[PDB]
Amino acid sequence: NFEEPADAIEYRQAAFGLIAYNFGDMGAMLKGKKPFDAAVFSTRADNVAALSKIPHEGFIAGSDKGDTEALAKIWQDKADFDSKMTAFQDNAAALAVAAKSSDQNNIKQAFANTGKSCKGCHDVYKKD
Amino acid sequence: NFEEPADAIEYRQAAFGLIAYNFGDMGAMLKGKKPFDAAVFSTRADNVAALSKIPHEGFIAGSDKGDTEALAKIWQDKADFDSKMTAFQDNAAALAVAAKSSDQNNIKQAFANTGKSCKGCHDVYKKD
Ligand code: HEC
Ligand code: HEC
Repeated sequence: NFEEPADAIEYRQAAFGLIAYNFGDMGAMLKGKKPFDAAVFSTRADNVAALSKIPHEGFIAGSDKGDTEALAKIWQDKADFDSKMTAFQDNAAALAVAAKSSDQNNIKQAFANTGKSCKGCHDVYKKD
Repeated sequence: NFEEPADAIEYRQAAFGLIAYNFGDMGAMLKGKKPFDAAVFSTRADNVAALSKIPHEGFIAGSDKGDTEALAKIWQDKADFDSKMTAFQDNAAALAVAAKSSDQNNIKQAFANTGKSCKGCHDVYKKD
């Protein structure tokens, strides 16, 4: 669906920026930079779960040229990248579910598992 | 949560782009420009309904200044802006519901209802 590679790059970048902003606000609440607010937290978790469904589509074959932080490795090992992306989506969905209840230990664990998705994928598939 | 006002503008622009990509795909399928897949159409409608809740947060005071197509009018008439935005969130949700059926007439009308809200807002609050 992308007319040029730049548009696929822009799409996936835009989605991850949105993900980072919303995910970071949950982080702030759990790290103690701001008080935990259950209502805002659940909006952020819902946002991350919905946004997680977006960027995969932008990783079109060979779009490692130009203004992208995606590595060529993505398309060398695309099944592994896809496995990570699916796990991330599933993690984000579990965080959204956890945010609908009061149990803080369950939220905190769900958040950690989702955060590990980010780091694990970036380590292998994103420029430093 | 924006570190600088440019960030708020980039956030809302990024969201609108994602909305446009998904809504545009849906309209291509309704207008004969690419093959129709009801499952894809539905999940795009769910993307739009989730995304529709994202850009409002970026419309912070003073962010008519910067690299933006938002008009100063937004902040004079923010009640009206917010009424249009919530109505958009509502109509995007309604399109997502319609997309769970095979009632093509109802889907076409839901899609038009959502399109009208894009235009209605842009006509008042976005630069030409
Ligand atoms: C692979 C399965 C990934 C997962 C899971 C997550 N990210 Fe990521 N992200 C990935 C790549 C390959 C890229 C580069 C995209 C490009 O074309 O440049 C990114 C990029 C980001 C960015 C920067 C976006 C931008 O403005 O250019 C951010 C802020 C980011 N990613 C954050 C992020 C977070 C917080 C995640 C977990 C909640 C996360 N990503 C997961 C690959 C993958
Ligand atoms: C007001 C309540 C709006 C509704 C409803 C919709 N949009 Fe809009 N949009 C609006 C403004 C004020 C702006 C300018 C943002 C800025 O800071 O420049 C926009 C912008 C867009 C864009 C351009 C994004 C970019 O890359 O800069 C697109 C593609 C866009 N809007 C599309 C869009 C669609 C398809 C909508 C309905 C499904 C829709 N918007 C609704 C205000 C509002």
